[PDB]
Amino acid sequence: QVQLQESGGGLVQPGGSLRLSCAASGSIFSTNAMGWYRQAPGKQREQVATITSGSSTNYADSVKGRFTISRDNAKNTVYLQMNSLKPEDTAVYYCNAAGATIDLADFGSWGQGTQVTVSSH
Amino acid sequence: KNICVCDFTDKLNFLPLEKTKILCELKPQYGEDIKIIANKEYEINCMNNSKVFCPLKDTFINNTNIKLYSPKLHFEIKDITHKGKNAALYYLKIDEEASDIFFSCSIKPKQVSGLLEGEVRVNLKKHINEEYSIFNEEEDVHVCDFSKGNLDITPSAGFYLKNSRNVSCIYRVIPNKLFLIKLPKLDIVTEKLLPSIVNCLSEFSFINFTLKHVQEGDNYISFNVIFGEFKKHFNLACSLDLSDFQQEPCNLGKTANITFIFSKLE
Ligand SMILES: *[C@@H]1O[C@H](CO)[C@@H](O[C@@H]2O[C@H](CO)[C@@H](O)[C@H](O)[C@H]2NC(C)=O)[C@H](O)[C@H]1NC(C)=O
Ligand SMILES: *[C@@H]1O[C@H](CO)[C@@H](O[C@@H]2O[C@H](CO)[C@@H](O)[C@H](O)[C@H]2NC(C)=O)[C@H](O)[C@H]1NC(C)=O
Ligand SMILES: *[C@@H]1O[C@H](CO)[C@@H](O)[C@H](O)[C@H]1NC(C)=O
Ligand SMILES: *[C@@H]1O[C@H](CO)[C@@H](O)[C@H](O)[C@H]1NC(C)=O
Repeated sequence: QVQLQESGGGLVQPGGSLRLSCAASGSIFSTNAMGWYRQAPGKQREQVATITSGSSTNYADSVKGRFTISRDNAKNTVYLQMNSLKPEDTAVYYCNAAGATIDLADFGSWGQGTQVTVSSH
Repeated sequence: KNICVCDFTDKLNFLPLEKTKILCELKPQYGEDIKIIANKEYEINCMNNSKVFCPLKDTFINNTNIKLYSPKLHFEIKDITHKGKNAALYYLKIDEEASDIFFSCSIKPKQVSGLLEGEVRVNLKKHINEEYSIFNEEEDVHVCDFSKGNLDITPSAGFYLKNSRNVSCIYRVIPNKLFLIKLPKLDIVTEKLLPSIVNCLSEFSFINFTLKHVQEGDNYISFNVIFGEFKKHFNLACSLDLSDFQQEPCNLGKTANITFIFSKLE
């Protein structure tokens, strides 16, 4: 069973920066593509960024140039560096497997996620 | 019975960046049953609406009932509550005598622009293709059974590649004992397979055999052969080929290979 644990969220001012971390266990991490996901109230969960086992990245159009996804194979961790944050980026952020074809055994039950709130007040 | 589970509940709930397939492959063996679970709101095409491989035409048939190709399978489709959600349960029970089949199920969430799909692939097929003959103590006979079980050569919809339709039974010849070759109850068995075993056994003049009876049972045809005493070592291989025998709409048979070991050693 794949276990996922996100951290690093919090309250940030518009235009500020934040770095999310996700520890994944239960699978052979270095052979899997990984991704960051987010869900705001009343919106569907969306895949925001993906990174292949070979570190090829892809991003949602709304975060291109502002978010950077990276991975540390030695620690089985995925990272999401978020600069120039906008209120529309407010959501609970989750990480999980990604890729064009995913073994169901590699797609873990969703972790608790980490809340990101972008507001002035 | 053990149960193989593909649980997609709350795992097809995102909009991906590119087309994404989440795949659950099942290779049920030891009489195992299968459960497929997904959120009720997902669009599911499974078992009574599956994609089935058709060996005879070497294609896949879409939107079809798996019972058309493996008639002894039975399944039920229920609404259940699972992980706090309203979910659908597809419960397939695989009896011991169910014939081989290769089918897939699709699970598509809505409003993802078709970019996310779940898929189950069920490959039911034999995995032991070589056995020794089995002694029936009550009948006092050694049997090579190609009419059912692992060495079944009956036409089926099993996903076998062209070079993988051989099954093998090994009979260590016991002098003066009756030996039974059990075959499917088909006209082709006596028309062509019986000439095959006769020509195989009679090819070498020094092999002593007697064909006793060609017998029709309730669900098999048997060739009854008695081998007499022998002295020298010899290995004889006979092929009873139904790998090209067709049966509409999708079934193809297998090739039964019998290895007769004549040995007074060990
Ligand atoms: C496959 O079987 C399922 C279950 O019997 C069918 O789903 C039913 O569909 C009818 C109308 O289409 C509904 O009124 C029932 O409530 C459904 N049952 C369940 C348990 O959801 C489904 O239509 C069948 N598919 C095909 C292609 O025959
Ligand atoms: C499957 O069995 C067939 C027997 O029907 C094999 O074909 C025979 O191979 C032997 C050599 O091992 C030849 O002497 C025969 O002439 C062949 N017979 C026919 C009808 O072709 C075949 O090689 C087997 N396939 C595999 C992959 O083992
Ligand atoms: C079945 O589905 C496949 C792939 O979705 C498609 O190529 C084919 O045309 C469909 N119809 C038949 C009869 O195979
Ligand atoms: C085998 O031996 C028996 C006698 O024991 C004989 O009747 C039979 O014809 C023999 N079979 C062959 C093939 O020579």
